[PDB]
Amino acid sequence: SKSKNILVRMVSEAGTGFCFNTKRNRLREKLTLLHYDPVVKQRVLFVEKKKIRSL
Amino acid sequence: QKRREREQHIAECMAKMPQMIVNWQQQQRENWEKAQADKERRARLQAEAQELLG
Amino acid sequence: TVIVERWWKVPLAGEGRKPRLHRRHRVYKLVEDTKHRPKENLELILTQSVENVGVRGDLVSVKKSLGRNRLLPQGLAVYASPENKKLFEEEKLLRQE
Amino acid sequence: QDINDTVRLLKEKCLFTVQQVTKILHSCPSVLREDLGQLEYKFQYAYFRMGIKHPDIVKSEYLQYSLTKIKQRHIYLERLGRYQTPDKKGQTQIPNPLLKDILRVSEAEFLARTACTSVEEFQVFKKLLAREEEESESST
Amino acid sequence: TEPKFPAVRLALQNFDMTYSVQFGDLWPSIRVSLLSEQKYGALVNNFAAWDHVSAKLEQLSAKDFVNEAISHWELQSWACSPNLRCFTFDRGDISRFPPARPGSLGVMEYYLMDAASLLPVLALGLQPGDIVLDLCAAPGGKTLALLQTGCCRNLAANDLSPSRIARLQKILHSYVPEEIRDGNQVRVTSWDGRKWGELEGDTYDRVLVDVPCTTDRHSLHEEENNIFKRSRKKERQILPVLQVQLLAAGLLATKPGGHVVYSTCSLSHLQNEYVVQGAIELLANQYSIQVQVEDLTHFRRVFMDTFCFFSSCQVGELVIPNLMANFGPMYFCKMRRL
Amino acid sequence: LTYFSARKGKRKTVKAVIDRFLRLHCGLWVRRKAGYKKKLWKKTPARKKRLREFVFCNKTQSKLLDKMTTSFWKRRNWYVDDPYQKYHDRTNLKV
RNA sequence: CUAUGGAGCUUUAAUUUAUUAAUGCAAACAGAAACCUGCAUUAAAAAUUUCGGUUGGGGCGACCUCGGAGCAGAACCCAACCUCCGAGCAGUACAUGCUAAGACUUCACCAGUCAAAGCGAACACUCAAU
Ligand SMILES: C[S@@+](CC[C@H](N)C(=O)[O-])C[C@H]1O[C@@H](n2cnc3c(N)ncnc32)[C@H](O)[C@@H]1O
Ligand SMILES: [Mg+2]
Ligand SMILES: [Mg+2]
Ligand SMILES: [Mg+2]
Repeated sequence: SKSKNILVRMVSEAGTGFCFNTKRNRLREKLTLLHYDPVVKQRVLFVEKKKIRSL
Repeated sequence: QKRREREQHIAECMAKMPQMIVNWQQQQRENWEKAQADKERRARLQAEAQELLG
Repeated sequence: TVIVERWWKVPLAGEGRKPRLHRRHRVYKLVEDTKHRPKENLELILTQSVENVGVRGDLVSVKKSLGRNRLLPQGLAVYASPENKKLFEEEKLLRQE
Repeated sequence: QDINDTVRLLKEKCLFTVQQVTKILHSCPSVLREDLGQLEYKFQYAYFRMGIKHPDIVKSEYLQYSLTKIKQRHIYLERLGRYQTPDKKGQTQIPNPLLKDILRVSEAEFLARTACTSVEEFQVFKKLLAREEEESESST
Repeated sequence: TEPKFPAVRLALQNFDMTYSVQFGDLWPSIRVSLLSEQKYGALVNNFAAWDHVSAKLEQLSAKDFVNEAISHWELQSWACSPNLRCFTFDRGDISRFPPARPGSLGVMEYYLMDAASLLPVLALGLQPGDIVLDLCAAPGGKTLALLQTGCCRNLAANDLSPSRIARLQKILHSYVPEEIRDGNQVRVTSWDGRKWGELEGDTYDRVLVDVPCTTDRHSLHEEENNIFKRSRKKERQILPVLQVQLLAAGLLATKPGGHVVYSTCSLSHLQNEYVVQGAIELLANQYSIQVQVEDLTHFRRVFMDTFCFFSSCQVGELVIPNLMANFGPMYFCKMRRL
Repeated sequence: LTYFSARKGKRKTVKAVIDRFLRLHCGLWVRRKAGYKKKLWKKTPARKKRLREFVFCNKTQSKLLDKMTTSFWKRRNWYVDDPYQKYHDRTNLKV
């Protein structure tokens, strides 16, 4: 029951405060995705901020 | 005041958002190119090893 | 002095009626013990010469453990009551005259 | 108060006779300097994992030695198979090496007579046991 | 916890009772090494930045014992399986390799495996453009080495347990790039190993059989699913029959002139040598198949510098655990089918 | 359930149902979905969408809550700017 | 054999130090000390309560959730105990966004599943369980 992946939180770089949770490999770099922001009604960058839990 | 500060912060971030997006895409493309260049270098080293074997 | 507070809320009784107490209202929690609080200084007026202050009529704040055991019991000092301070300012005025 | 606490630990927690406590104080004076927790750990290690009794420990002066070297040599012999911890019945399938030989002699003589192994192997085991002990302390 | 007589203690008692007469005066050192932590070796992923990770390990002061053995091959004088890199620390060292990190290629740099497990792969003597069978492949400690060698166009790895099959597939996804495994170059399956003698007879050139066995190192530490449990006593008793059947099945599967490497992670002669002898006798009796066990003394002498061998083995070669070199326990026999 | 209180001799109300359920004056009961805030990272967007809705209760549960709550909660209210004001009455309902 | 019925005894069963004793700090004096009070740490001696089911010996073990096969041949359901193999994951996107007709459902409920159109983008993710 080893935990290969962890759940981490991505916040928008647009400053809207929007954020969402996604799973990633522990042995990996911090993620910088391009995700839709409902506040600005378009797609913006999201950077990893905090590790939530291991799964 | 709080609403205005929120709006101006959003505007300031979105002003430079396209530059951040294009810089990130350029960084990803350069990382992929560097990885492929390392693949080619590894293939060259394998060819050199084959030359040494022969 | 120990101070306690009930763990459970007591329902309001109103005016002129005593509250109704329950067994759960006997459960208390220790808010604070006064004996562990920082000490204070007792303020008094001297009558004779003392080592700290040797002039009669000077208001001095000294530790209670000494003021209550040496100065007051032996008559070496008196309380800083308004009557006492008035009577001492009277003799101060007489001296200045 | 420190001496009172130490002697109360010896008499009540460790359950030593008064004469045994007097002999321990006379023979191993570093016990007073030693803290209570480590002393109790040493005594219970000897009592359970080695199966030695109060007269034997007070006669062999086990408490004066370093817990680190005691652990190293005892665990080395136990993993070798030379030392077998006494069971519930008190019986041991093999004879046990004497406490005097395991502790009081040098490392060279200890390896030559009991371990019958190489000094390099002993040093490697010392490193491994130190790592295991520090990992156990971190886990606890 | 368990009520009475835990499986680890039962395994230790059995090993004492047997090896005290099976080994003589090596049992103390063997027991100490088994009870102590094992040394790890770093297998370089040749598909990744092998040169960079080799530089990193050499800065970590690890040495390429495989390259040292390659140098000593001619010094002592089928050669061995080429294109392999494994790094271990000096004799008596306790330093451990840091956990592997992904490279720029997306595949992890190296795999931490027991060095003795790499000996059967080297003894198998792989050649370019070969066909490889791997019985009891999962979790894939040796199949990873086979793929790092990369001398096999078709590799057929089989293991009965779906859980270990899934673990092997995860390892393959982590290490091997997807383009190699997309085709039929790698075929991972979950079926009984005794079937291959009829499913594919005289088909595969190189075959590696690592039968299930009472692994002493795992038995003395792990307390979950041990061969020395009371529920598994029947399996432990029946184990030699399964081992000899699997070896016979592998010998049937391999082609005439092909090579078979039988390996086991234990020290008992009953499950090391008698299994091989029973397999060859069964081949002679039932199916009239002849095999020749090759001599691996030349193989042993090269690695005597960084490995400890027992010099009283009738057929194969056995590496015993030691404090200076905690690799093992391992045993392997190489045989060509005629 | 307290059918007769010891201080007033009148039926009491369970506060769990009051805290968990909303009653419309027409007789319907509106509730939440169990687990609409639990482990959302392993649930599909459609599943979360249907989990974060407000649903009605059937006849048996409605009668149970009717018995477990007193008549004060079944009165008609005239709150100013009530989100559920239009849902208190049924329209075009036959039998 | 049953009771989500008792009681006695034991203990490294769960929850406590109310109590006693010994320490430490605070308080109070002396100048150091003792008694008392409060707050903490140790023990000692105790107080309340409890024995989840299956496998009939009994131990020794195993089992309790979900998926598949032997299991009801052709809409659905249906063999409990039993025999066996697995699962309590992984991998790829980052619109794996937002709302909304009409439906299915493991025989109740709780849950669970599919989905037209519409807004917004581009030119309802694979997997039996997980
Ligand atoms: C000892 S492990 C070998 C692991 C791997 N080959 C290595 O060297 O690192 C053998 C595995 O084969 C599987 N196995 C057992 N019996 C088998 C059989 N009869 N046929 C195929 N695989 C079997 C078991 O699940 C066991 O985990
Ligand atoms: Mg019942
Ligand atoms: Mg009670
Ligand atoms: Mg239904």
